[PDB]
Amino acid sequence: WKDSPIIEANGTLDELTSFIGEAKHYVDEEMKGILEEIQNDIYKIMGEIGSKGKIEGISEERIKWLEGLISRYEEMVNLKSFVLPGGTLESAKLDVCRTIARRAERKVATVLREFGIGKEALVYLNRLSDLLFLLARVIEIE
Amino acid sequence: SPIIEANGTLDELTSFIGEAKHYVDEEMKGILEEIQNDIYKIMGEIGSKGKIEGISEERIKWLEGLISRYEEMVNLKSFVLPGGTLESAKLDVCRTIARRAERKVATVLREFGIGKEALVYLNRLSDLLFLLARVIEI
Amino acid sequence: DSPIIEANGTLDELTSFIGEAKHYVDEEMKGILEEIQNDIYKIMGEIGSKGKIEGISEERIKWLEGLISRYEEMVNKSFVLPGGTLESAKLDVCRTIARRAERKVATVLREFGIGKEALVYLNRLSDLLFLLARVIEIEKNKL
Ligand SMILES: [Mg+2]
Ligand SMILES: [Mg+2]
Repeated sequence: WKDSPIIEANGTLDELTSFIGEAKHYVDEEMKGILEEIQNDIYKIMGEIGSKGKIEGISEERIKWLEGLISRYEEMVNLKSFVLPGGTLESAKLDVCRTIARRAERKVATVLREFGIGKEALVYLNRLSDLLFLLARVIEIE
Repeated sequence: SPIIEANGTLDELTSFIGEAKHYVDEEMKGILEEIQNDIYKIMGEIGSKGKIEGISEERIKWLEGLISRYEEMVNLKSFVLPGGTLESAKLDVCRTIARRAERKVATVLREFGIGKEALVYLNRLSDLLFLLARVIEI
Repeated sequence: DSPIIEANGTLDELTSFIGEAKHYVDEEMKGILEEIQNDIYKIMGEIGSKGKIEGISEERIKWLEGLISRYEEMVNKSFVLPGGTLESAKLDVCRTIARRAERKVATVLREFGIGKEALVYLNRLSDLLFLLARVIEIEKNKL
């Protein structure tokens, strides 16, 4: 039963990358590239969690990468306080991914809590939902 | 914990509805958008732990009105496999997430005493989503 | 009854996602997915009735294993990112939901003693969905 945090976390991360895998077919080339890099990061996070630390996880640089994109897109979005999900068919895909990332953050927080692993992964997922939110808004603007 | 899980699931619900609304007809799209508005109201109350006002009884009556309307259009409801059509499948997905949201809010109500109306709304919402899906297939 | 309620809710989510995904695959795969929906319907009946209603037969599991063996000859599985194509992405999504369902049913078997065959079916179902996703990508690459 002690592995539940591990199994639940990876199951949710798997759901996350699979939904991102679907969403990437609804965005432009640049955004698809960003989303595939994120799938790469999730792959690394799952490796660490699934191996209970035996396999290296993500770098701190991956967190800064997200933050850089967040700063960039934040500049393009005016209204961010009162918006309902899915302004467009395409942005709806990103909002769905956004909600899964938030659920993944929670599952990973638990893993860190009981195994001390996923420290960088937790912060990465926190920022990931922020970025997915902005990407959805940008798609609606563009 | 219950508060976080509930709003996370409600967020999931409105997001999936936000996706499904682009596959239904004009009338249903409007209905789904109003539902997103209601979910927003529900998330406000749960997320503020009661400080912010939630949905009104009128919203529940609104769903019930729609349920009554679509009920008279559906003959077969007992034995149906989800997704007869792409659009109805989208709604069936929303229906299952709504049912999950109902359970999460149920916990918030028992542990925080908030969300009584929201619980009823979500109960009726899944009934409506079921009917909308069957109507589309009809 | 939470395990029962939780399991059927997730199974309902599973067949609903499969019902959506079936509109994206070819005729042969669509038929396979609809048979899977039928199997999930049977699993839900057993769980929802706490055993009163008969569940799936061992033959259904054998059915999945047969399809798994088949596709195992076409897929050579590691180091692949989900959703190579929109179609395969839909299947990958179903695969993850199936894995969640498996866990929910495991709890039911544990606490109620029902769903033994269902647990194995769900375990194997995710393996099949994974192969179906890979096959779609492989066939697309060839062209
Ligand atoms: Mg944030
Ligand atoms: Mg009901």
